[PDB]
Amino acid sequence: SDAVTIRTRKVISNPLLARKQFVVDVLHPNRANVSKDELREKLAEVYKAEKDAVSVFGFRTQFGGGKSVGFGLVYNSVAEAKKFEPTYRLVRYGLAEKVEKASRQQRKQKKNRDKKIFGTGKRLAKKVARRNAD
Amino acid sequence: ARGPKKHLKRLAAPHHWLLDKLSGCYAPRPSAGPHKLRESLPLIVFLRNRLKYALNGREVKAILMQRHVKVDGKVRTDTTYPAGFMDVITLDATNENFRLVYDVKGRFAVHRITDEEASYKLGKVKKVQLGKKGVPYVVTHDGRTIRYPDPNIKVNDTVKIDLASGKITDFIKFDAGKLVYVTGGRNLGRIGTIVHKERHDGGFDLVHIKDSLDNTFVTRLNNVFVIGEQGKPYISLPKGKGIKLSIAEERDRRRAQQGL
Amino acid sequence: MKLNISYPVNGSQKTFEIDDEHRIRVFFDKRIGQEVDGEAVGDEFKGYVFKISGGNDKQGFPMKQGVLLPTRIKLLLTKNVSCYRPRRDGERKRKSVRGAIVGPDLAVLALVIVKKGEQELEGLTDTTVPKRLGPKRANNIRKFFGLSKEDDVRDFVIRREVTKGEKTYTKAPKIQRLVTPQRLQRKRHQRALKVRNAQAQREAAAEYAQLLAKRLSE
RNA sequence: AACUGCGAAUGGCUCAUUAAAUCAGUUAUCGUUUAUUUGAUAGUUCCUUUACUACAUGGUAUAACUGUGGUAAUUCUAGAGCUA
RNA sequence: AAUAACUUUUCGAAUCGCAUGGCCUUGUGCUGGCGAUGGUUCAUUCAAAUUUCUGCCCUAUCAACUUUCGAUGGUAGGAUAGUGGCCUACCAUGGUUUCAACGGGUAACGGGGAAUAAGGGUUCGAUUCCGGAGAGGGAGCCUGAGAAACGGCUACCACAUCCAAGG
Repeated sequence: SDAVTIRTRKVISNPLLARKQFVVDVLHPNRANVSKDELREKLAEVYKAEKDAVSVFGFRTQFGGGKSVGFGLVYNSVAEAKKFEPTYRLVRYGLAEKVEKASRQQRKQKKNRDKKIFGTGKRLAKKVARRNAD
Repeated sequence: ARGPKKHLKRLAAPHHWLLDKLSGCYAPRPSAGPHKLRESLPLIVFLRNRLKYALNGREVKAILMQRHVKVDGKVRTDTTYPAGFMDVITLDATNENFRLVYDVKGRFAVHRITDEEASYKLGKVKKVQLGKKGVPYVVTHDGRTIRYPDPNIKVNDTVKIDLASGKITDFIKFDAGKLVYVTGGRNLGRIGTIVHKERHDGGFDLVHIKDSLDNTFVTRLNNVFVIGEQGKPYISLPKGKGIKLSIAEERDRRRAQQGL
Repeated sequence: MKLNISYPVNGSQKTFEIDDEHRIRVFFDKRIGQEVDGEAVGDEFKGYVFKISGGNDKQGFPMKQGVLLPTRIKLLLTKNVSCYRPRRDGERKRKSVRGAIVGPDLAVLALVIVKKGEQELEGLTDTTVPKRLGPKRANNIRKFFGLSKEDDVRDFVIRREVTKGEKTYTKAPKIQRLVTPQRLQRKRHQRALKVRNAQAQREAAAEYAQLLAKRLSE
C-alpha cells in the first residue's frame, strides 16, 4: 500500500460526445487491487472533473499481480455525463436510481393477459361484476 | 425466401470492414442507398471501428441523432447508412473532414481532407440517357442524377460535382494518358494510366494500366475510375499513392522505420 | 325470451322480461326490420310500433340480416360485416351465425320504438340520457347551431366543466378544418414553391439551348 | 384506450422431399416486377371560356367512450346514442 | 419526340411541427424561414423471377423411352410482372438414347469444407457461412411491394383438447 500511479494512455478527445476517453494503466506494486472509487477521486484531480464526470469500467489485473489496466471516461460538465452515460454505469456511482420492475416472465405474462381484452377493459368489468354479484 | 432480407451475419460481411470473428453474431447490414452494400461502408463501422469515436453501437446512434455527421453535405441520421467511394463525411464538431477512398490493400482509408476539397466530389458516369420532355441527363456511380449535362460527356468519364448545389463543374474524358483509380478486384486501390484499352464487342472491355513505377496490370473497364491527368489528380490521395509494394519491400519499410 | 327495448329519440334503454306465450308468438315468423304493433304485446304497449333489430339465441349467437331460414348456419365473414372483428387485416373467418327470422329459440331480442302512442312508460320515456360529445369539426359545429359562413365558430364550442374537488376548469375540442393563418401560410408557400420551381427549369432549359446554339457555330 | 400508418415475408429450427432436380462456378434480362433508401421530377385540373362553382379551405360514417344484453365456454359479440 | 383519338378518367398536397420575420395603400392586408408526411414518372439501391455453358453416387438382376388426357416444333390467341406448350385452337411428326436415354435404388439436401497426410488417391459433409425446401399430409386463397405465409385464413388424416352435450 506504498503508492499507486495513474498513467493515462491513448488519450482521445471526443468533442461530439463531450468527453475525453483514455486507457487507465494503474501500477499498484503492493496493493491487492485498486478499487475504482478512489481512482475516480484521483482521476478527478488530474482533470478537474468533480468525480461525477468520470467513469472507469473495464479493469483487469495482470497475471502475477502488481498491475491493472482498464478504460476510463472523463466528461465535460456533469449534466452531460448523465446525458451520454448508460444507466447501468450511473447506478454504480449513485448518480441514477435503480428503477424497479418485475422480471421478464411477469412482464411478458402480463402483456399476453392484457392482449386478450379490447379497449379500456372497464366496460367488461362492470358487466361481469354484476353477474358475479348475482 | 418470400421477401427481402434484413439481417447480415459475421463471416458474411464484406472483408474490407475488418470486423473481428468473435464478439458478435451479426454485422451492420447497410441500408439501401447510393452504393451497393458489398462496396459501401456503414456509418457505424466508420465511427466505431475506424475512428474509435464510439465504444458501442448504442452511442453511435447517440452521436448520429445530435445531427453531427454530414454525408455529401447533408445530415444523415441512420446508423447503417451506405457511405461509399468519394463520400465526403464531415464531422463539424471536431472540424474533421474525410473522404472515403481506398487503401492499396483494398480497405477503406481514414483519409482526412481540408475544408476546401470537402465541397466537391467526383462521380464516374454510368449512363447518359435522354429523359422525358427531351431533357438529357447523366447518372453517376452513386446514383446521383444531373439534368442538362455538357453534350461531350459520355459513359466512363468522371464528373466533378458541387455538393452545395449538385451541379456539374469541369469534367475529364476517357482516353490514354489519364490517371485512374481501380475500384474493384485483385488490384483494388491502385493508381495508374489508361495507356491501352481493349475493346470487346459482346462484353467486358479491358484496360491496361501503367503506374508510376513502370508496372502494368489489367482490369475490367467497370473497375476503373479516372481521377484526372497524369501527375495532376483532381483529389487528394492516401498514404503511398496507390503503389502496391510487394511483401519484400513492405518488410523492408516496416523494419527500417521501426526505429528512427 | 327477454326484450331489449331502446327508445332512440330520447336515447334511453331498458330490458323487459315477458313469459306469456301468446304475446311472444306475435314476434314469431318475423324478419329483422319488420315492424310489429305492440297492442298485442301488452296493455301498456298500445299505440307503440316496434321494429325488430336483433338479438341472441340461447347459445349467444347473434342474428344477422339477410340470413333467412332461421337456423344456425356458418358463414365466411369478412371485414365491414357484422358479428366479426378481423384480428389481422385481410383475414376472414368462418363463424356460426343465427338467421334473421325470429323463432322460439332466442334468449333475447332487441327492439326499437318507431312511433310513440298514447301511453307512458316510466323507465324508458320520461328519463333523458344526453348526447355524449358535441361537434368537433368546424362545419359540424356551424350547422349544429345553424351558423352562417362567417360566424367565427371558435366561441360556440360545447365546453364541459371538470372539477378535481374545488377547481372548475373547462375543456373543449380542438376544432379541426379551422381556417387559421398558419394554414394560409402553408397554402401560400406550397403555391409559391410551384411557380419558383417552374421558372428555374425554364431558365435551365433556355440556358442549355444557348449552349447548343453556340456548338452549331462549328 | 382506439382509429390511422408501418412491421409481422426478417430471424430461428430442421433435412423429409429432391439424382440435370437442388447446387457450384460462369452468363443474359434488347424478356420482367420492385415497398423502402438515394438523386431528380409536376404554372396546363373550369366551361362554345359574361350571370360561376366554397378555396379565409367541401361531406357523412364509425371506432375508442356512454348505456342495455346474450353465452358453460375464446383475443365471441348484438341492439341503441356521440365524435375525429 | 410528333399527329389522330380512346379511358368504370391515374396523378397534378382541402395534411402536420417549430419558428415568427419583412412592405404600406394600417387590413387578422400582402409576402416570408426551417422540416415532417405524401405523390406521378425516371434513375439508383435492397431484391425477386426466369435464364446460358459445363459438372452429380450405385444399378442392364432397367434397352428402348416420349406422342393418344402436350410429347418436339410452327401460326394465332389467352393468361402472366414478363419470355416460353405456361394453357387453348389449328397444323406438322417430331424429341431423347450404348458417348447409357428411360426406369429403379440411395439409411442422397447441394456447396464452401472434414478425416487420413510421399505422390496419385480413399472416405465423410444432418450440423456455426452461402443457396434450396418444409412447418402433422395435400390442396386452395386474403392482405401486401413482397407469401401459395402456416407463432394468417378455408376441411380431412397419424391426430387431438374443453365442457353445462348446445357448441
